[PDB]
Amino acid sequence: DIAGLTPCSESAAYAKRLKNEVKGLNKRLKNYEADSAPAIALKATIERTQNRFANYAKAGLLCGADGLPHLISDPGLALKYGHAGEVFIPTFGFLYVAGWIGYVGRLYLNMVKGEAKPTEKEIIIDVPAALRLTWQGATWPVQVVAELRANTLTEKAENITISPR
Amino acid sequence: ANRPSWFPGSKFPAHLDGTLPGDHGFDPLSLGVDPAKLKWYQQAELQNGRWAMLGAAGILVPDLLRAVGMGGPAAQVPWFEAGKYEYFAPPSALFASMMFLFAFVEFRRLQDIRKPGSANQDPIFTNNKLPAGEVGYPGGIFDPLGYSKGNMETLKLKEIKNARLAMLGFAGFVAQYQTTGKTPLQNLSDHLANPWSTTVLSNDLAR
Amino acid sequence: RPLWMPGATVPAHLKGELAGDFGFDPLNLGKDPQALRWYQQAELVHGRTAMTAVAGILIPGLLTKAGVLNVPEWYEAGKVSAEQTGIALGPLLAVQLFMCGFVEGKRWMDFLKPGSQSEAGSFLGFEASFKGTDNGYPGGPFDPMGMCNESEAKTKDLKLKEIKNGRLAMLACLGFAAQYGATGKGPLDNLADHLAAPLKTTFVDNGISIPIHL
Amino acid sequence: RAGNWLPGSDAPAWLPDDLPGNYGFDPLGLCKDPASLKRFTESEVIHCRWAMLGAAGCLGVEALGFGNWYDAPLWAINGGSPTWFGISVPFDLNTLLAVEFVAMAAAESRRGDETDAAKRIYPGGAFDPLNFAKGDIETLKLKEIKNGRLAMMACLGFVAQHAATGKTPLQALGDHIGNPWGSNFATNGVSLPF
Ligand code: CLA
Ligand code: CLA
Ligand SMILES: CC1=C[C@H](O)CC(C)(C)[C@H]1/C=C/C(C)=C/C=C/C(C)=C/C=C/C=C(C)/C=C/C=C(C)/C=C/C1=C(C)C[C@H](O)CC1(C)C
Ligand SMILES: CC1=C[C@H](O)CC(C)(C)[C@H]1/C=C/C(C)=C/C=C/C(C)=C/C=C/C=C(C)/C=C/C=C(C)/C=C/C1=C(C)C[C@H](O)CC1(C)C
Ligand SMILES: CC1=C[C@H](O)CC(C)(C)[C@H]1/C=C/C(C)=C/C=C/C(C)=C/C=C/C=C(C)/C=C/C=C(C)/C=C/C1=C(C)C[C@H](O)CC1(C)C
Ligand SMILES: CC1=C(/C=C/C(C)=C\C=C\C(C)=C/C=C/C=C(C)\C=C\C=C(C)\C=C\C2=C(C)C[C@@H](O)CC2(C)C)C(C)(C)CCC1
Repeated sequence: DIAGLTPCSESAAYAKRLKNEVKGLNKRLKNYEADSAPAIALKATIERTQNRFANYAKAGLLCGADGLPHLISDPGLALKYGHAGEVFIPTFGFLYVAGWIGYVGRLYLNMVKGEAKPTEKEIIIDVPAALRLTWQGATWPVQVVAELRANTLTEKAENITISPR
Repeated sequence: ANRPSWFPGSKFPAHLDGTLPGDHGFDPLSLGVDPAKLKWYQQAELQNGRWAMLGAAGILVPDLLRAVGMGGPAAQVPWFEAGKYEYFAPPSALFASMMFLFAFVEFRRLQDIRKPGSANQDPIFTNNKLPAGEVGYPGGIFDPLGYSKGNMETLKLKEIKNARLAMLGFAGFVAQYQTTGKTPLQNLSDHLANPWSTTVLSNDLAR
Repeated sequence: RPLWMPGATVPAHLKGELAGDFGFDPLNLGKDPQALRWYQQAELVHGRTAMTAVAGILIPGLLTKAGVLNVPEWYEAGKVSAEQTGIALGPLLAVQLFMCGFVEGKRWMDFLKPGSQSEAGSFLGFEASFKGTDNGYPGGPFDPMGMCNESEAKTKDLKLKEIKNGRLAMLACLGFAAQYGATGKGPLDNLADHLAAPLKTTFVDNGISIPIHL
Repeated sequence: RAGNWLPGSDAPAWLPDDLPGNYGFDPLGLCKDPASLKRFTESEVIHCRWAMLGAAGCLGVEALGFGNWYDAPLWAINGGSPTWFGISVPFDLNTLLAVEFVAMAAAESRRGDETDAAKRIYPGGAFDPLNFAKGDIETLKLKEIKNGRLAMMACLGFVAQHAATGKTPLQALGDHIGNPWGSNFATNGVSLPF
């Protein structure tokens, strides 16, 4: 479907990639006694492989003739055809944590600004106050917008030093 | 040196000074601490009580007549079964009619809780009208036997006490029927037979 | 003043004034007066919506489980009603969006400019009613029986009852969704199963709340 | 005033005491604004007069026995014929709609075109051929509004009986008269829950 990308469940190459990859570990298991830690380990690698090479197909990961799962980026294609778990959903997840980290950082910076010598609280971080601002970034999107709709997120253009034109 | 206390040896709740009839100083959950609410809650005790006095005399009586046999097949119907018992109209029609009837009396009475002394007057007949009375005690036609002169105070402390007992009574009837599944007189007879083994504990343990 | 947690440090912008001001703004979200005002309206709307929804999921259910009605599960009624009414999802939703959009628009502008919907000439004959009293309290066409006009302390009681009941209903809706998401049953079913063996039927023993691999 | 909606209240004060039909019933306070006061007054009387005509037509046709109000607007769906007082009329759906629009447009427009406002409610003159408005007009207006309010409520009743009972208003009336305790809105199965 999509761009000639066959589902890995119906992808023969994906199946061969399993057969040949587990055979390559079931040939390294033979040169070891049945109970040796070497062999307990290679049997875990075979089980873990057989689980992954199935968790992927069960997730409906379309793969090409190569037999390697491919991802869909277009939101419409990903959503309309149930491929949202790939790229799409992950996208917001990173954005939330990314903005969380950035928002918490600016909260701390703007608190140490003013406070006595702000330059000595950047090298010797105030771990107490840094630990009181981390959770404040949980609802960062709510607070960030409230700052846009109040003109406090940015600085006035007549208070930022600029290089001579 | 004051009113009777629900538990002799305990202090009277500050809000409960004794002005209210039957003010035996009993508000552990401080439900009626708010004076404004104390006023509503007081009227609600009267109405809930008066209606339960009629409800208790509306269950014990039919069963009493049924037990004596004096009561007709209608009395032979247990109160918790009277609903299914047929009469002349289906259960729905009776409820709807009583609703319209209740709406007039209830709204007319409320006019008195909201503006005290503003409903005592026959709408159809301007000449007819109730005399001034405490919110909750209509008087006039509502007191045809004219007992509103002979010791109203102790006849009022007689009502609240009976009302409170009748309210606990209607609670017992439902609770006993909820567990025993029998009429109140049946449960009472079950007790007076073996009273030292038909206690709620023994019954619930057997359940 | 009662606080969400005894000994918790009251913020500063949460001075006992808003209904339910227990001094709970740990992440200082309502620091901005305007933000606090919008959040206040948002809370009331959320609580009122949840209260009128949990009443439509619990009440109808408790009566179905008592033989009075036959309403389907909240997580199945949608399809039942769709096949029952015959209206297509698309058309049904679109119409709702337009109607809700118009009423939200009027309330939205009333916040932007307080008591503005009562503009002379706007809504044919009714603009006056569209005045509003305080943030999330459009007294007048709403509250017809005038229960918020008795005293200045019955308002403050009836308003603490809306917020505490709302907050509870809002959490209740979240619970119902999570309960069905993990248990796979209706809310009453979950409560009944819990009361059966209370010490053996909890979120821990559901299999989804905590995916215990170790 | 003509009375009190809730004997013992006094809340309505914006309503003038001379307003015809002033029973002092404004629970949501919609008459506070004088412009809205005039508009609502005119709307009420108009609604009353129409409802009074509708009620007379809805039952009248049944009295004479030429059909019920609901059956009137159906022939056009089945492509039948219009028949007034039994006598046939040679028209159809679109032509009737067009003729109605133009007539109502030219008439209602002129009524609203009025500026005195009082005339918009009570025009008289050509609208007063018998000139019964020579005296006792102030109370005859109360009769017009009271009957009119009743007519509007009665019209809702006809629709509700047809919606739940389904039978015609006259038929439903006889059903209640014949079986009052048995037949009622309580036993229609729509008025009460579920
Ligand atoms: C980041 C840039 C970007 C790019 C390059 C594309 C590119 C594309 N998108 Mg898209 N999209 C984007 C962002 C982007 N999108 C975002 C941010 C959203 C969220 C709002 C969407 C939501 C979206 C939807 C819902 C759909 C697409 C679809 C498409 C494809 C055809 C639609 C079109 O003509 O133009 C681009 C269209 C949009 C950007 C959004 C409008 C939705 C389109 C116009 C509806 C078209 C439906 C129809 C089936 C498309 C025919 C494609 C053709 C091969 C048959 C196309 C390759 C369609 C698709 O192929 O999925 C099946 C489609 O249904 N996108
Ligand atoms: C509070 C910390 C913080 C924040 C909020 C930002 C924010 C931003 N940076 Mg930046 N940066 C930072 C630290 C930070 N930076 C540090 C420490 C360095 C030195 C390595 C840089 C070097 C840097 C460069 C070279 C550039 C940016 C750029 C940008 C902008 C592009 C957005 C982006 O993708 O981020 C980008 C972030 C990076 C590329 C690296 C920083 C990532 C670190 C890990 C985040 C800082 C975490 C901080 C230590 C937490 C402090 C918590 C406190 C309690 C101690 C953005 C507004 C770009 C820009 O200017 O856009 C126009 C760009 O060119 N940053
Ligand atoms: C005071 C206090 C204070 C603190 O703080 C806290 C606390 C302690 C909690 C409190 C207490 C409270 C209480 C106890 C209350 C109670 C109430 C009641 C029980 C009522 C009744 C109530 C009851 C009632 C009304 C009753 C009713 C009934 C009726 C109508 C009727 C019935 C019947 C009869 C006749 C018979 C038939 O065949 C059937 C019928 C018809 C069905
Ligand atoms: C304005 C107006 C006007 C004039 O004034 C008068 C009047 C008419 C009166 C008014 C009105 C008002 C209203 C509407 C109100 C409403 C209310 C509500 C509904 C509430 C709810 C409320 C609701 C709520 C709280 C809710 C609750 C719930 C809950 C807890 C739940 C729980 C649970 C969970 C989670 C889960 C599980 O599995 C089960 C359970 C365990 C069960
Ligand atoms: C005072 C107050 C105060 C506060 O604040 C608020 C509120 C409450 C809102 C207010 C109230 C109001 C009201 C009550 C209203 C009502 C209305 C109506 C019912 C109308 C009707 C209305 C109705 C009407 C017009 C009617 C109409 C009718 C017509 C034309 C006609 C019909 C017909 C007939 C002849 C027969 C044929 O075969 C068919 C047809 C052709 C179909
Ligand atoms: C749907 C989506 C994608 C679609 C992208 C498309 C079509 C357009 C994207 C436009 C984008 C991504 C960005 C435009 C940004 C423009 C501006 C002016 C925004 C700047 C953001 C700012 C200034 C915020 C900075 C932050 C503040 C102040 C505090 C903290 O939040 C931290 C921080 C630094 C984030 C694709 C690529 C398909 C992929 C799938 C997700």
